[PDB]
Amino acid sequence: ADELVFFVNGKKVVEKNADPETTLLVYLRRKLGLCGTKLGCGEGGCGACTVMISKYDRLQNKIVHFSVNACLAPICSLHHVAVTTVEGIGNTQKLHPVQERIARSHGSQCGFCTPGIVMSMYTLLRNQPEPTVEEIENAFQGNLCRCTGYRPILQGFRTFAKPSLFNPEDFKPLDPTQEPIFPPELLRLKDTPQKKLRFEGERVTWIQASTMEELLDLKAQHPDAKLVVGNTEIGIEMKFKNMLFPLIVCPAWIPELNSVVHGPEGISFGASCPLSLVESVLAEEIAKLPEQKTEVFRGVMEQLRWFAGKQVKSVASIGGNIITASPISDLNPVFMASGAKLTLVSRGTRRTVRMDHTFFPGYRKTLLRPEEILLSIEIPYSKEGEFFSAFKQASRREDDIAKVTSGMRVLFKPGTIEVQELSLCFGGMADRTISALKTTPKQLSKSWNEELLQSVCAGLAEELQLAPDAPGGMVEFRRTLTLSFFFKFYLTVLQKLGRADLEDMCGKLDPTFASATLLFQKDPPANVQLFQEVPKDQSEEDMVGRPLPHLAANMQASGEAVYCDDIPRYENELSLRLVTSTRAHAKITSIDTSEAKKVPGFVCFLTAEDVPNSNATGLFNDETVFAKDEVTCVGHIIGAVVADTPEHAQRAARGVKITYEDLPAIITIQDAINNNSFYGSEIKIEKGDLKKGFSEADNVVSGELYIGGQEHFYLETNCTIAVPKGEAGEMELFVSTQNTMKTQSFVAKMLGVPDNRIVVRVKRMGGGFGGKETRSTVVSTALALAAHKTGRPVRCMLDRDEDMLITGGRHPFLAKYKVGFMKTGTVVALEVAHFSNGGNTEDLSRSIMERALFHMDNAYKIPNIRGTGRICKTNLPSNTAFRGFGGPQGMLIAEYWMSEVAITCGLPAEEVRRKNMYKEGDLTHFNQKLEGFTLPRCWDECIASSQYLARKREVEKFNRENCWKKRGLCIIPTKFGISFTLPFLNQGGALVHVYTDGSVLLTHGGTEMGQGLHTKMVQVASRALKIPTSKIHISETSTNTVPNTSPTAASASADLNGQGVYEACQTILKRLEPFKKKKPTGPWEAWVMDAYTSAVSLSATGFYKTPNLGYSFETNSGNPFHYFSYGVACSEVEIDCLTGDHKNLRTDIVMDVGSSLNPAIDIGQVEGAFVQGLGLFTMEELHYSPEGSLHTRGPSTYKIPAFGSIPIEFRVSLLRDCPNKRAIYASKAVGEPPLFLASSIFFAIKDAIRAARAQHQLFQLDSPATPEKIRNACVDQFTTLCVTGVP
Amino acid sequence: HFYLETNCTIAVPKGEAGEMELFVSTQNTMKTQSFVAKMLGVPDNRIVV
Ligand SMILES: Cc1cc2nc3c(=O)[nH]c(=O)nc-3n(C[C@H](O)[C@H](O)[C@H](O)COP(=O)(O)OP(=O)(O)OC[C@H]3O[C@@H](n4cnc5c(N)ncnc54)[C@H](O)[C@@H]3O)c2cc1C
Ligand SMILES: O=c1[nH]c(=O)c2[nH]c(=O)[nH]c2[nH]1
Ligand code: FES
Ligand code: FES
Repeated sequence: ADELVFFVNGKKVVEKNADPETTLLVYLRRKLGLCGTKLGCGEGGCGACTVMISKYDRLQNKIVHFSVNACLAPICSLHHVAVTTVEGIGNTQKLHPVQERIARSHGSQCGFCTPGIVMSMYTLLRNQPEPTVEEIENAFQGNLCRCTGYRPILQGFRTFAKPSLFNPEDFKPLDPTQEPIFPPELLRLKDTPQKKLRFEGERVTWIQASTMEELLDLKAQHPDAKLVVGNTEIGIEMKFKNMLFPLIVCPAWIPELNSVVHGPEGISFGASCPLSLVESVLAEEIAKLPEQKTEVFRGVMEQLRWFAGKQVKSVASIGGNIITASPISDLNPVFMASGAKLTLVSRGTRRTVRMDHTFFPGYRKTLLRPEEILLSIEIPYSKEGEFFSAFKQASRREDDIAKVTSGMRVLFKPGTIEVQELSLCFGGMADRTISALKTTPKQLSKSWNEELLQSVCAGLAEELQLAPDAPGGMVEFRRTLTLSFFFKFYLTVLQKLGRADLEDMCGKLDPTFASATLLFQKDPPANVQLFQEVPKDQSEEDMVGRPLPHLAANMQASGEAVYCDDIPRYENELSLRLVTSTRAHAKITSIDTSEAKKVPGFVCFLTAEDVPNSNATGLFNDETVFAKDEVTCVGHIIGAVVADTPEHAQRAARGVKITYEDLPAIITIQDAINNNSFYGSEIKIEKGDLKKGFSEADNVVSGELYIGGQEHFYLETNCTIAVPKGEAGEMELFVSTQNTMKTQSFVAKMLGVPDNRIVVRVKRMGGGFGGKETRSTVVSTALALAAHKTGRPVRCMLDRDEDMLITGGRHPFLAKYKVGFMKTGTVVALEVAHFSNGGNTEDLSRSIMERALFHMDNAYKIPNIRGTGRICKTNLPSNTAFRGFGGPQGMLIAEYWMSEVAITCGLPAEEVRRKNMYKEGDLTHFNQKLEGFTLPRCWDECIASSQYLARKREVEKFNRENCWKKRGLCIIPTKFGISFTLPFLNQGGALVHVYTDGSVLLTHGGTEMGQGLHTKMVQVASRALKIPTSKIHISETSTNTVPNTSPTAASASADLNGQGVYEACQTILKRLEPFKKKKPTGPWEAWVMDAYTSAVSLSATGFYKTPNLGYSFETNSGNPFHYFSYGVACSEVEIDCLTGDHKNLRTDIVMDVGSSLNPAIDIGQVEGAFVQGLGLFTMEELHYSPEGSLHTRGPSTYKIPAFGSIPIEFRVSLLRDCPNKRAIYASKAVGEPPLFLASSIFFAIKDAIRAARAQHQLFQLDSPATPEKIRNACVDQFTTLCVTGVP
Repeated sequence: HFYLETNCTIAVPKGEAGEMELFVSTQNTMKTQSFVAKMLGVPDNRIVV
């Protein structure tokens, strides 16, 4: 047959024309309208699309439940399953316990990741109603959150395992009998045989094979037929590498491919067995068998720990990993090292082979005949005297791709330490899984000793060569890991020989080496959140300073919260796809749309010619709407395809052929320096006498620092819907933007209509972080144009790869410093030259450099100082605002030379920082006076609560007692100036209505992006009006309610909009006063109705401007900032000197947020900002080709912090008794200032590296301090052999 | 009356907090809002006409 039949939230779906290219995510959202399930990446790395599948498993004979990525699940694989989405488990009328707890524990900020995380936790509970803490963490290996810093999610969910921010005693208990029935029809159908099915789409035919005979017959007659089991590789090939397999066969149903059989030599798994099943089977075997027999099983398990997450492992098959034959397979090295036995079949044939180097003859090839399939793999029992290790080092532990991965096996002659067999196999060192076949033969009959160690390392260094040009780079690191992994195996086998009672023959392990061989384990988290209770006397209805949950948290947990692309399509709505430059700098010689036009549903291709009025856009009017004559970066938008559906728009975009003639490209900061290519002139702040300071200085240190940029990775990408109204040029846009005003202005200028025709509406964003302050408009303008031209609504949401390529990021910085200082650590002179890479338009680049210069002091009084900045103009995507806006880059440079001062003086870093710190009343280098300077309080509190001094003693002891792991510890302060650097942007407006039922509709210029701005404004309005928050509502942000709004940026939006709201409320109260006087007790509703029937206006605007701002670079005078934020963080790390991996052991933060408007939201901002900083300085790296093409375009390669990344002990205190009388209700801004405090981790790492270097001098550590950079800096016997040589 | 356009309403539920937006051929936005809000039992502030 040919109908596809499945269930969704208990409702039967019958699809009569299933297309094999249709994903479950698209089917749920676009066909069924269930938009709780989100698109975050389309490549399995984010979990935002997580749903649960239930089925009756014929082989285990029972109902099973597992999680999947809907973005990679073909609907054609789902016949006779039952899907559950976030909508299926609960809603705001009756929240599931999972939904309730994540909301109430402040686990949801922007909300875009919340459904997927809910479904991960929900699936766990359906499988294990009483999970462990570890099981809970493990449920989320495949889920990302960019806002929360993960802490609150795990803390809320810990309640399921085994003053306060939330109260777990009010959480309703779980009743598992109340979960949805497994669809009774499906149980009835488990008693009918499966028949073969065929589904035909636009391009692809899918056969769901029911028997082995059908599969073999098919592959005999049609060897082209592409096997799909999990689709976790094929889905990537199709979506990202434009590969089309017109015939697909799915064999998942076939019993022989799903069998597990225990044999004498090992356990045989059907090739279609999911990795989840391999894991559960091997775990039971390992628990029950002798250790001597499970060495290989434990190797596989160790790799599967770090293999994707639960969603991928539920459907990814063991045979699929093998045949995919990726160079970076984590399993094939283990299978090759252990000689695992593979059975291959075709119609009428059967052969068995042992995986060895022959199995993989070439890039992504096996020795399978085209008509052959893999039936089974036998993973072997280990023998007496046979030992096994497996290793993986990546950029991040959880859900990442191996840089190097390995399986290692040794067999000893019985009763000896003499080698009978030795196998070292590697991924990530060639275009296939390889064996070190030259090195290992030579060690046969040798004893396991130092000479074998040295011989194998010399062999590996020669045998596993990498060309300077090898894909992925990091050749020194990768080579170093092969030797380092072998060292670990060498030491591990010594220990294993030990436990076999042969310690006399091979050494005992030196106890300072034992930590080298430990398998990773973190430890259960311990968290502390400290904040100040409001006064005893405060009304219970006054929520200012109380930890009120985000007003939309319940709806976010339930998937009812509406983001742009969740808005239903009009019946006549069209889809837009942007077409971008594949050259960094080139002339457009021609455009050929001939193939585009043949795609069904194609409407038109828009280019510069179609722009009605002006093609000049961007904040400084130096950008094109659409390229004209030349392209100036890879990612430069040339045009936009308009089609009926996003699929057809994508296909048509591929048929737009562009011909180019290259022009000289300027890529790097050095390129731009050499070509004098800059945005405007040098910016400079200077004070005192540099000549004099350097002459007075006992010591002078010079150096440079490079700081990599950063992708925002808002979980919701850029999105616009433009709705033309058909009259008078009127158009309404629904946009994920922090900047309604510029969106409106830019659309209006492009169309050539007045601003009064264009309305921009923002309900909420799934994150922004500065990325949607300006760069959102490159989508909005294109969609507006399409809508105008067609007279039809048009929509575009970027795919993650498009968004990462087009919209830019944080500015990379290169700095050259020279610092003068006394032997006491007192700094007397500093000169810093900053360079940033701005890319191909000015955008905010100059203002970012100004803030970096304003923060080049960090917390330190420096009497003689000079900083300069230059913004490089390059052929790269334009970089823009990212939370911190140049602050983090400025301050990291300051801390970097400060670290070298302390080292050079031989004084404790904390004493050097402390004695250079500003004091109350000092002037900054830009002559602003520091009043209400709480930094010393933050410092003293942090030093004391973190027990910094005693912890220094423990770090020193650890470092003396361990050779191959080291700890480091650092405490870092910060000062962060609050207000836009452009004075007039420090303004905000509100509009309030009171309706005659007493209910209040509030709006302001600020946009909700997960920071809890609307929540705070409601708290504010409720205090100002003296009514419960329940009577006040904010529905959205719009240009036609509050005009001329600044972007929601500069951490200032609650300050500005708070005042605006407060003033609007004061006007209403003034009007109600006479009614209050006449009816002093009679309720609010009676005053309102009395005012109304007296014809008194119940609508008011409110407005605020920050007073007394305006700095001059010419005179180094005037205040850029209204006040400053302050905080301190102390962090401890433990590095792996052999791999570059590290654990974040503990972080303690004390943050001055004034009198917090909402301590729950403010702690959440501290934690979220801190963890983005942690990413910036230690994990997140973008790579570009020499020709300026971004390689890094999804979560597979761009590694943001994961649940497993965060400090194990994570303590956050908000400073007590520090009212800030010049912001709303004595609060301070919080969004950006905490981010730089994650430098504490960077400097703790730097400390640990210094200890490692003393073990095996102002060494260079650039940002980010990734495993590559950490490992490479830990110079030893192994790095020496890999960088050039001398054996 | 024989208005050439008869009575007509489009009601668009927003799925959040009882929020609803109505496109109406009416001389009386206020009473439309009131009457909808009262029928549903939500505050006036959720209902836009
Ligand atoms: C987010 C993410 C993270 C990942 N992480 C990792 C990781 O850490 N390590 C790792 O090694 N991989 C990783 N992968 C790769 C992928 O998950 C594995 O390769 C998985 O095992 C592929 O299995 P599948 O059943 O989904 O294969 P499919 O995609 O269905 O098929 C893959 C290939 O195998 C073929 N095939 C399948 N079964 C057979 C058979 N019996 N005989 C012949 N050919 C067959 C198909 O024709 C196809 O060529 C990751 C993928 C994703 C999306
Ligand atoms: O001074 C600032 N101006 C901005 O426009 C902005 N944007 C941002 O994210 N931070 C800041 N800071
Ligand atoms: S959208 Fe499916 S994993 Fe990201
Ligand atoms: S709350 Fe998790 S991505 Fe925003």
